[PDB]
Amino acid sequence: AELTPEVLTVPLNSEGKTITLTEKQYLEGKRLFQYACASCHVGGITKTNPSLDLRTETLALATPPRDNIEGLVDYMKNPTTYDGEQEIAEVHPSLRSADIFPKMRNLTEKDLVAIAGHILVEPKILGDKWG
Ligand code: HEC
Repeated sequence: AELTPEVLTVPLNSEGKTITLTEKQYLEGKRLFQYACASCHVGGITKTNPSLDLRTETLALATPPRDNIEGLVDYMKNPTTYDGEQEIAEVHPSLRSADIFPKMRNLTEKDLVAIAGHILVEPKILGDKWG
């Protein structure tokens, strides 16, 4: 609904720690996600591979868990297959493949956190519309 505490608060790691994103992080997240991710994940979907969307439940069942800030930031640095067995930076934009995916060259740690925050917050605002 509105940017209330539960909407802005998401898991920071898989151990249970949480983080309450700021309104500024919320706005930065929308800007950055549109810039570097929307081309393939607009609205939470995943073009070319619909089943591996950005819905929170889908991320929670990924390996390692991607339903928390650290897990998503880690994915943006070193993306892996859903079972976490193989790294896929050559196909998936990441800091490790920033040479062939230029838009990733300009992302700071703070930017990565904001983008991760966007992914975890949106479904709480859009419900099923996300994904
Ligand atoms: C298209 C060229 C892409 C861009 C730009 C970004 N992502 Fe992506 N992402 C893409 C594909 C084809 C896939 C599936 C890869 C596979 O495992 O075969 C993904 C997957 C993700 C996931 C995992 C989803 C899940 O486990 O359910 C995440 C967390 C993800 N992508 C995040 C993400 C972010 C934050 C991006 C912007 C910085 C981004 N992706 C861009 C294709 C593309």
